[PDB]
Amino acid sequence: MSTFPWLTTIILFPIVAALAIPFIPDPTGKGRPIRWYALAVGLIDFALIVYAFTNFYDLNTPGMQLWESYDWIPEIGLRWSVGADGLSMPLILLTGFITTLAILAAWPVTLKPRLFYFLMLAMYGGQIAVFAVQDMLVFFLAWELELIPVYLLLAIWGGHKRQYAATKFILYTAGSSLFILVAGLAMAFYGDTVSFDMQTLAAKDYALGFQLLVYAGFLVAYGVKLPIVPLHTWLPDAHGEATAPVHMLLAGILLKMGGYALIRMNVDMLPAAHAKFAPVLVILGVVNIIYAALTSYAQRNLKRKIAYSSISHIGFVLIGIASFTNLGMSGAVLQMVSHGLIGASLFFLVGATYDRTHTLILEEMGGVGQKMKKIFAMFTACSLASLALPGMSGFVAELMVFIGFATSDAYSLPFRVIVVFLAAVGVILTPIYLLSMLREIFYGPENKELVEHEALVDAEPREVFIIACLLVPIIGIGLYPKLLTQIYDATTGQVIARAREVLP
Amino acid sequence: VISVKPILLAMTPVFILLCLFFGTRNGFYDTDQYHGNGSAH
Amino acid sequence: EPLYQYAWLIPVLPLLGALIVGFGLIAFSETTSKLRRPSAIFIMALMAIAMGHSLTLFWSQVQGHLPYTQMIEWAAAGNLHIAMGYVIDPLAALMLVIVTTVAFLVMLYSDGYMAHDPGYVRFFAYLSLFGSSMLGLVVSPNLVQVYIFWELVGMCSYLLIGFWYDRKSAAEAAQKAFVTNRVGDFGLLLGMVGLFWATGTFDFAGMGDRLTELVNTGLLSPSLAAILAILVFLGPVAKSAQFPLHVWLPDAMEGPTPISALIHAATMVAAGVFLIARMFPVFEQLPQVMTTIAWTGAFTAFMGATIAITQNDIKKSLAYSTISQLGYMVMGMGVGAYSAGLFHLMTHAYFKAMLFLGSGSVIHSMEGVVGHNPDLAQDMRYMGGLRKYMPITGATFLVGCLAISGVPPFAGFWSKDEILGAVFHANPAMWLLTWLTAGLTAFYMFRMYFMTFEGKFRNVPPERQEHAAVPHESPWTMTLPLVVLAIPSTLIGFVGTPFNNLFEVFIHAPGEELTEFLILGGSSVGIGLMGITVAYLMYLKGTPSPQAIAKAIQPLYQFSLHKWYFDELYEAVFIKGCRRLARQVLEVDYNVVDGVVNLTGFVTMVTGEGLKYLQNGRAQFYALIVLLAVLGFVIFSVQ
Amino acid sequence: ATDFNRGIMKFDGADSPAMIAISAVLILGFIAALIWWALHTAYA
Ligand SMILES: CCCCCCCCCCCCCCCC(=O)OC[C@H](CO[C@@H]1O[C@H](CS(=O)(=O)O)[C@@H](O)[C@H](O)[C@H]1O)OC(=O)CCCCCCCCCCCCCCC
Ligand SMILES: CCCCCCCCCCCCCCCC(=O)OC[C@H](COP(=O)(O)OC[C@@H](O)CO)OC(=O)CCCCCCCCCCCCCCC
Ligand SMILES: CC1=C(/C=C/C(C)=C/C=C/C(C)=C/C=C/C=C(C)/C=C/C=C(C)/C=C/C2=C(C)CCCC2(C)C)C(C)(C)CCC1
Ligand SMILES: CC1=C(/C=C/C(C)=C/C=C/C(C)=C/C=C\C=C(C)\C=C\C=C(C)\C=C\C2=C(C)CCCC2(C)C)C(C)(C)CCC1
Ligand SMILES: CCCCCCCCCCCCO[C@@H]1O[C@H](CO)[C@@H](O[C@H]2O[C@H](CO)[C@@H](O)[C@H](O)[C@H]2O)[C@H](O)[C@H]1O
Repeated sequence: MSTFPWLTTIILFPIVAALAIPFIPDPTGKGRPIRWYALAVGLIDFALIVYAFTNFYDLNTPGMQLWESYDWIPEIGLRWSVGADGLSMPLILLTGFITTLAILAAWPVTLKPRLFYFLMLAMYGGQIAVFAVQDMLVFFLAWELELIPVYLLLAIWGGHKRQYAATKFILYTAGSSLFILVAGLAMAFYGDTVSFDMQTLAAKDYALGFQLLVYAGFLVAYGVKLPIVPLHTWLPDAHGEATAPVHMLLAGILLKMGGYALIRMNVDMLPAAHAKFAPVLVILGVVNIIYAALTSYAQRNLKRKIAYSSISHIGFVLIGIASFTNLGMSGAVLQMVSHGLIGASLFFLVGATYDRTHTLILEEMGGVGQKMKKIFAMFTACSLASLALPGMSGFVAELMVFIGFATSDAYSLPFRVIVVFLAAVGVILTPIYLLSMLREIFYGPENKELVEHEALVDAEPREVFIIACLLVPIIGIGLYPKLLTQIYDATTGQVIARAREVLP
Repeated sequence: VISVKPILLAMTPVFILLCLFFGTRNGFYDTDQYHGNGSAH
Repeated sequence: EPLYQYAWLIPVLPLLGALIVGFGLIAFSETTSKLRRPSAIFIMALMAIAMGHSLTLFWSQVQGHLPYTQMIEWAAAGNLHIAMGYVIDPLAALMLVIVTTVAFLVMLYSDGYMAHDPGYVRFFAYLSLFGSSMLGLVVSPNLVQVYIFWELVGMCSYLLIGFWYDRKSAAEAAQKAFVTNRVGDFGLLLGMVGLFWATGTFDFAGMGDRLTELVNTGLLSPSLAAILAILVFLGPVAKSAQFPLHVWLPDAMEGPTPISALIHAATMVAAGVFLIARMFPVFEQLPQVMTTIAWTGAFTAFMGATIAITQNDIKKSLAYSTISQLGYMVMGMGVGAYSAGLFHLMTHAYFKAMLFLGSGSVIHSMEGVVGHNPDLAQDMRYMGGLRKYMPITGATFLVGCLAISGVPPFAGFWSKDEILGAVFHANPAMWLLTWLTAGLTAFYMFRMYFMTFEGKFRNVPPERQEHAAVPHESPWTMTLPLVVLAIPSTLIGFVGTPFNNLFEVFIHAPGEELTEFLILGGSSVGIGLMGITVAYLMYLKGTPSPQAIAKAIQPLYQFSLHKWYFDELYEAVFIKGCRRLARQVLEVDYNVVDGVVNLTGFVTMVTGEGLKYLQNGRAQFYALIVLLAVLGFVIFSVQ
Repeated sequence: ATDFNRGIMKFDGADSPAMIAISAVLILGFIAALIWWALHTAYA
């Protein structure tokens, strides 16, 4: 061990192992020792994640665990302070799981495999660095750590409008991490201490007016990363023009930071401004759901339709954040894990059927399900998981968000009536698009103009293995939610009890 | 309430060994049926 | 007793049949698809264990044994505590034995139905998944579990209608069925969430009386409780195909016929009536909710009985018949006749399952003659004289027509008679309507029987396009469930007679529990024989031929033939409107918001493609700028 | 814009600037109305 630096090893071991990528011998050029080395590093890091979790993480402790705090730069208060909370540990486990599955799903790449698996391991160490660190300047560092890796994963591999997508992504995310640094420096220079630690910054007492400004800066910075529909248009370009492993860890994990940090430094740090801004967050989550379901329906592209569905499923996260109950916050964390699994399965399957059919337009690709039957089966199962089907993890989080919002007596009664009415029309709208695209992509008679040009080969055993590894925790959490809720029910119980002290 | 830790500790070496096994079980992208390089363009 | 402690194994054991076989069908797909008969034996064996656990629980409920409940905590919070589990009520065990027997006979039927089909094993995996989800639906104690297994049953309904995914009509019908059931699940979820908000129990008997504690106090105005109850009722509107949301069930006949027996006429579609029976503690206090439930059921019965007359398809007319009978059940549950509505539910799912199994054997013997085309093999105007070719199908269809017509002492006279007797004592304006549609029901059902099983063959003249030229008999696997279902279609109507009503003692409403019966039982049987003799004169004996009558009321014939123009209406307002709204919101997203983003990126590019001209190559201009800067900084540094 | 006018979503005059402007003011005005209403109707 419990004195071993665990989260420092978890963060830095994929980066240090990615520095050994150009020294791996590979005479054939296609990059098979590089993909096996990256899969080995991903599996070893996930094994160390689950070993630290099952030994040195206590499920009944609301405070920070696995705590390390090394002294980086004492002049400015820069410390390497890492820690595993209840808001962090499901996302750390999900990051390890989805990044290992994305490295395994990244196996058809042969364009620049050394650079590809270097960037994927440098995202593996750097995604966990967002959920793990407890210093605000290191939070800004780990937040901006995905600027150049996602740029090069977007711009070299995947898509025809990939350069504009990568450009808009990197400029938009840099202009939002601007506000990350501004709000962190503002709330760390408040009062007569320059402690940059996130617990000490949550322990301060900021006046209102300062809290509203820091919440506005954090809200811009997280409403870009979490897709909030005025600030969401980086996502359909940056996700409709990405390869399937990059899209897997791009909307399975990178949308969850910014949504993890909506709890960490907007609810747990500025509750007096959260109590002022929470009706706006509830309405913006409702508009996320309905708006992105409608734009999912109108998309004739496949990847942009699934990208807009990924925008739609975080509105329940927003409603669960801005509802002041334990079940609402628990359903918000449950949605940011369940949508990670469900979405990553959908992006992998969309990339698989694009690697087979060589087209993204729903007006092509007619009776494709006659030839790839396993891709049809897995795609129907994961699309059903997206529809909030019970027995799968997408329904439980949405039901908990609905119940935890409607029972929240902090809001008025017509507000709760209008919101849970409007949040429930996405229950209609998600089967509409996600079954019209199934009807248009896999069903019907076989498109003979397509099968003459492309080899419609069925799924590999590796792809069936990846979708089964994604669907096992989906069904296992939708059948028994206290597998996951028991990881974070203490800390969220610490958060809501800290955030209900402001409401009248 | 059952604990997630023995379930996760019993399912992760199976996950690691089956990842290492199902890496060696691909039959479309390593053949000439796949006209691509892994990038989606 | 270990059978009451392990009753949760009644839904779990078919799910394992969906879990094993499905995992055999996605991993070893080259092996399991050749394992047709062992997979069928495995699935039927697991459901035969379930039918025999449910039989023993049902007979233990008949002989006493006050209702059992084992709950578990499912989703926990501070003070909310969503709970799951199972309950063995009289109604729960009755629905258990209904679902298990009908699913077992439907799988034994599908053994012979899907024999000449490549999708044999996937069909049985789907049937075990549906058996699991429905057997978990009928034992459900909470309202949150009659959303969980409710929506799982809707899922496997979508999976089974789109079974032949190579067809386009089956695809659109499966998507329409899932979305149209989801229009009711929106509203079931709304009323469920609002009833946990108002009451806070997720329990039928809990929000039965805590709603009374609320609404008798100043809290929770009765208009809000009526809104919550009508929202809850919107689920059974979609699932049982009531008046607005009925348009999915006739399209749902584009799947196979064993599922249109089981999931679309017997078991799933009679689960909104099960939800009304379970929420009867909440519905019993609100008279406006009961009145709109009863009038929705009466108008659904009238609409289905009207549309079922002119349908030339053997399965579309049977789908409109089960829409009409579920309207009868919903109207019976709306006038406070709990036991009569559930008795008509038990009376149904036994002849309508048998009617659809006979329809499937008719379609299977026609597919060997006129071909595998569904528009030819299912048209009743090409069938004619099937009885001398199919004797046992004709017998087990003639019973079933007699059962739903309410003429003999068969099961179907006592149930509809009990419903109409409790409707006449409560509302005489709708008794006349539903008695006229009982006459219409006997008319269209014996029109079906006389167009299918009387006369001679009367094929399609110009084409066949590929055992033939004569209807053979369907095998023993497709005729033995017909004869087994013929026994409750005749005999178990006697358990709900007005003298010695064992059903009203077994299945009574929760909480507090002749000289007119022969008059109503003369009236319903008289309108049944009048409908039968009109069908016999029109479709078997000539002279009121159904082309002169169809030209005398030709506007009404085109109204009933085009199924009241509902789907076209739903293609005018709702489908085209949702596509137009989606296209407009996407145009707003791609143009306006991306215009702000690209305009931010553009007006920072033309200020530097136009700020570089400040540096123009002239050194003397640069020194002029330096000296102007010196002057300006002195001038601005001194005030 | 022309890539959205194909197949199911095919309406004449959908990507016209007048229709985009009226749908923009309708959608974003209901956004601003819902946000102002949430700040006014809901308390905390
Ligand atoms: C909410 C606040 C968050 C941010 C706050 C800080 C702002 C940061 C400003 C940084 C921008 C300056 C860099 C220069 C830009 C440039 O050169 O153009 C680059 C491209 C155009 O060139 C394109 O570039 C592509 C490639 S390229 O280099 O030519 O490779 C090429 O293919 C393509 O044809 C070409 O058109 O344009 C862009 O993509 C710029 C997008 C950056 C967006 C900045 C934030 C905008 C916030 C808007 C909020 C909207 C909400 C309102 C809704 C009602
Ligand atoms: C007690 C607790 C410990 C055990 C708990 C876990 C039990 C798992 C038992 C099932 C795994 C065995 C699979 C045999 C499978 C096997 O042996 O090979 C099966 C088969 C072998 O390859 P083939 O080349 O023969 O494929 C057939 C070809 O003809 C088709 O192209 O591969 C497949 O077809 C794809 C199968 C995908 C199946 C996915 C794997 C199962 C998912 C595992 C989920 C783990 C999630 C972990 C999350 C943390
Ligand atoms: C007739 C009647 C019936 C009923 C039926 C039902 C079934 C109906 C329902 C219906 C429902 C189904 C309703 C719903 C509605 C919803 C609406 C109301 C919507 C709204 C929406 C909003 C308006 C949105 C907004 C959005 C857009 C606009 C864009 C994007 C953004 C936003 C978010 C803004 C019964 C049986 C009782 C009997 C008697 C009669
Ligand atoms: C890692 C991670 C962790 C953990 C998890 C675990 C805990 C899981 C559980 C699990 C459980 C303990 C299990 C139970 C159950 C299972 C199920 C039961 C399965 C099923 C499967 C099926 C059988 C499938 C099938 C197939 C597929 C493969 C595809 C498609 C088609 C089909 C559907 C046919 C957490 C927490 C953070 C979350 C996230 C992730
Ligand atoms: C030790 C303290 C100092 C740390 C310094 C950091 C740099 C570490 C040493 C890098 C230099 C040695 O670099 C070594 O030679 C060359 C560089 O020409 C590269 O060698 C490479 O050659 C070609 C590509 O050019 C590849 O096909 C081959 O697989 C790879 O080995 C590798 O990088 C490494 O094999």
